Amino acid sequence: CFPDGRCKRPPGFSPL
Repeated sequence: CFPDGRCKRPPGFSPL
């Protein structure tokens, strides 16, 4: 996940 805004990553264990 980014510091400002939202986040978008596939299903796993630890997103960004």
